[PDB]
Amino acid sequence: VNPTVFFDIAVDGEPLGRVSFELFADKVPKTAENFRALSTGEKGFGYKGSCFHRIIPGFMCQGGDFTRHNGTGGKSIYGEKFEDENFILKHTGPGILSMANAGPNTNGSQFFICTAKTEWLDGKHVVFGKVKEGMNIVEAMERFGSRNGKTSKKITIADCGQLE
Repeated sequence: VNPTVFFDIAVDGEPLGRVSFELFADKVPKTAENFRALSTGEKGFGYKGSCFHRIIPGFMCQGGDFTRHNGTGGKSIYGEKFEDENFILKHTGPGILSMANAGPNTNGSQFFICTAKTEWLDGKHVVFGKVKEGMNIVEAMERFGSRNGKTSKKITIADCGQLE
């Protein structure tokens, strides 16, 4: 019942591979629906063509700023930043999908993929999904990050949508 979405990732325009995610709509339905909709584009805006702008090896890949492409933008499907739905799910290791924010109850469209266990984020970021296939593609993306998060090649979401 939980939706599955895919990203097709490119590096300086050259295809790299596909990552798929299970979205935990059973436990965080508003946050999963926001990500699902942005991935299909069905509201007229979303993740297709956006970049991963902040990559820190051993930590996480962050993306979803499809408005300003640098971490200062993005918007939810709700016409406003929305609340932290709950913190039932924890940051337990690589592959966790979690919302980036600007403090309590400021969720928009930016998200990150953990590449390690990041327990210090528990209770601060809403976990809402996990990598299902293609963790190796996230690992390949990680290698184009750096200590301060700057990417050495442009990492894009060349296509995205809903699977199954």
